Amino acid sequence: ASSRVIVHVDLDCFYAQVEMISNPELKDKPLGVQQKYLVVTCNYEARKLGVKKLMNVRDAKEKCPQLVLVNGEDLTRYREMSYKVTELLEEFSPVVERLGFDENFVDLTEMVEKRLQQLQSDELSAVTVSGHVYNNQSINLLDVLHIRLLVGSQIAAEMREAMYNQLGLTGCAGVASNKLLAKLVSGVFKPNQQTVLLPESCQHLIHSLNHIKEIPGIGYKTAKCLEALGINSVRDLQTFSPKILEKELGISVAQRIQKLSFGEDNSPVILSGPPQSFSEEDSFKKCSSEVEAKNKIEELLASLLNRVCQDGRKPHTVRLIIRRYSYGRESRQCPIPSHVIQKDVMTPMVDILMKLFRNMVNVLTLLSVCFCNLK
Amino acid sequence: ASSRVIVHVDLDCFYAQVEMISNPELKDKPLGVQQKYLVVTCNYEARKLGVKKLMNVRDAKEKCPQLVLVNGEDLTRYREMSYKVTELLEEFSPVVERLGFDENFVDLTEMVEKRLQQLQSDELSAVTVSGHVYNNQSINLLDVLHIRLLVGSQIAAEMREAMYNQLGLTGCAGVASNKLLAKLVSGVFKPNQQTVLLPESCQHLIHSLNHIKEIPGIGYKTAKCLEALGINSVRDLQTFSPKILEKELGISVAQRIQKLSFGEDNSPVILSGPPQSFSEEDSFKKCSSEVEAKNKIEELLASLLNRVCQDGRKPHTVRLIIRRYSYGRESRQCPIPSHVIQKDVMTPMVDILMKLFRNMVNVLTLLSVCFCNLK
DNA sequence: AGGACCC
DNA sequence: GGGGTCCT
DNA sequence: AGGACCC
DNA sequence: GGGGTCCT
Ligand SMILES: Nc1ccn([C@H]2C[C@H](O)[C@@H](COP(=O)(O)OP(=O)(O)OP(=O)(O)O)O2)c(=O)n1
Ligand SMILES: Nc1ccn([C@H]2C[C@H](O)[C@@H](COP(=O)(O)OP(=O)(O)OP(=O)(O)O)O2)c(=O)n1
Ligand code: NA
Ligand code: NA
Ligand code: NA
Ligand code: NA
Ligand code: NA
Ligand code: NA
Ligand code: NA
Ligand code: NA
Repeated sequence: ASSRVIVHVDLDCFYAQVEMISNPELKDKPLGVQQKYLVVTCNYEARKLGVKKLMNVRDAKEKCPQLVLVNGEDLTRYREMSYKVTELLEEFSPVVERLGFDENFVDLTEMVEKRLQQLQSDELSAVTVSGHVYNNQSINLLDVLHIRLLVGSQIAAEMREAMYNQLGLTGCAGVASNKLLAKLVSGVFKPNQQTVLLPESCQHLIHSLNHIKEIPGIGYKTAKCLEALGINSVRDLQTFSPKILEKELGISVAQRIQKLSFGEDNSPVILSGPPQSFSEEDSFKKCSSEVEAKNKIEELLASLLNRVCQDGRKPHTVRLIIRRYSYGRESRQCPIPSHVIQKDVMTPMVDILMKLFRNMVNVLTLLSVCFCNLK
Repeated sequence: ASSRVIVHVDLDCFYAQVEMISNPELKDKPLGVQQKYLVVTCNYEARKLGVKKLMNVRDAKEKCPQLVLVNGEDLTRYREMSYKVTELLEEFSPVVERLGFDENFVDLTEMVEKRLQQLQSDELSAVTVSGHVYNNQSINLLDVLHIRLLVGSQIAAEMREAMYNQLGLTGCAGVASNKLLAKLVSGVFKPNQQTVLLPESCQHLIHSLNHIKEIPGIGYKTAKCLEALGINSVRDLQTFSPKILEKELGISVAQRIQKLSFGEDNSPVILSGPPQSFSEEDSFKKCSSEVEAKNKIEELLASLLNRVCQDGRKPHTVRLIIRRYSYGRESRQCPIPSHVIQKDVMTPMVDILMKLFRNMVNVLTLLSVCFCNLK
């Protein structure tokens, strides 16, 4: 009757798990993936040693200091295994929303309902859960809603088995009645495990968070904005005057995060499909030097156009983005001339981006190109 | 081989022509439609007396000063006859782009081609033009392109006959090979006439303009921006250094208006379909007075919601817009809560718009509401 | 959210 | 004036 | 064009 | 870090 069953799939240590598949010799050698001076992520064969995501190399390294590092500044292989996952999930139900390269929501409502359509009266008593149940809560085989959530978790365990048999990947699921809760209950047991949340334990999940910043939807800026007003817990946010919430953020944000704080989230799962933009990015110590920076720009374009091509679609807008020292980024944008779309192409393309460059740079700590408006 | 046939349909004195249909007694009584202190438009039974569009009432009136005026601040009847026109044109070819309440582009390419598909070798010599030919230019019955443009104008004359037999409306057409030129050649003979432009007279059309501001695409601001640099004629704009054009407007605008200045326009005719927004607007002497201005806002909402309803679709964003004395307008915007979409509705709606109001008004010459993001 | 354009 | 469209 | 969010 | 999404 309008209650949903959503699954939130979230792969373990994604990048490190691609590097290990490519290079067995890194199988339980404690592994971190390197981008610039950061350990962007590391394997659980390494996490125990107090090595954390986005930890300094020097820090990550003093700990360990044989832990092993691979460069992961080129995201090609990760983007490619990432879409294989969504594609796999799409085979179950077509409505798959990506969050990042490693998270997916699937709306399982239509599938739970078909399955249960499909059972005799007896085989209805023997419906079992698969994996964890949040807060060790008792199942009631007569609660139409518990019955679905368990069938949910049966699907999830199938999605997980398949991600492993078909892509050699392990990870987590959370089943629950909306995206917020599903995203939250997928982390309870890590790393290669899954959890289902029964409606009666919703407040327990929600109140188990220590910081409002842990709510998907509330950011760094938002949080410190609430902290300023004296709102630190989920309950502070629950009990707090709508009128005061409006006087800081707008009725847009104010009414939405308050729902979030109660565990209430109506957003549907959206079909991501193909991406709305391809971009490429380079970051540095400084730069400033028109001509190489034309280089740096040349580099991004060569790689970008390869990617954009295969897709099949074509993009009708280019973007240039920069950063100074000293964020705090600045962008210029323009359409991509008709005849230029047909495809030669780099030559005329660089001219573009380079005027675009001059419109904000006279007399730089990052450069990046984006193609968007894909048709 | 990739050359198009576009028709640009543009109704005479649109509003005044709706008022005359509703009220015969205004048939050749020299008629102007009034909005506030302006004559927004007047009939040709009145234009000869040097009465012009957007002329003061006092001015429009000293001239004439029995000319007759009707209020046209409520655009309901005009919007309704307007869509009947597009709908009529849609019956010919489905791809109709609106410009305003009174202009339409139809791409006739597929239809000219079918018709000519459809003629015997003889009946190909007897293909005649219908209406004017721009610059009295000779037709060459062996130029595949003249042949189409004439078939174009045969369609246009049918569209016009039909607008008159079916809606009692008269107006103009221009046929030509792109939107820019079609829009330009439709005005050559006014008011109830049509013109076709053969490719050989394109420069004659283009150079017959006196100000660049007369090019559809070049505005008030743009123009005075070029005037500043010493570019006043179409040819000044033609011959003028791409590099200098970029240093004022961007490679976006710079490369596009230069094409325009040569008569070159690749933009396809786009299917407008249903509108992307409904708005309502009120303008005044001053205001300032929270409570009535809640009135003024109440008014717009009552009318807006009526309109929005019938459509069938529903809007997921509301907008509030204001203006000060003293443009120079200021807007706030927010989504329209899920449960509120279902539809009661004014009550919760006003609260919205009124906070939105306070976010820019402390301690006003126009107020208006917009619903957009229609799904 | 503002801003360029078009009627 | 009283509306619209797209782009940034 | 910038800005909030997410990985 | 190196990417993404939507909204204003
Ligand atoms: N700010 C961020 C956040 C994440 N990632 C990357 C690194 C991870 O490999 C990956 C996917 O996101 P997760 O947050 O799920 O991080 P992990 O998958 O690495 O870890 P885990 O499941 O162990 O928590 O994308 C990144 O580069 N920069
Ligand atoms: N700034 C403007 C421009 C136009 N209109 C209105 C008045 C006209 O009735 C109509 C349609 O546009 P046109 O520019 O074609 O103007 P007309 O149809 O009035 O006149 P005409 O064909 O005689 O030139 O919309 C308006 O209200 N405000
Ligand atoms: Na399957
Ligand atoms: Na968060
Ligand atoms: Na989220
Ligand atoms: Na017809
Ligand atoms: Na113009
Ligand atoms: Na135009
Ligand atoms: Na468009
Ligand atoms: Na969306």
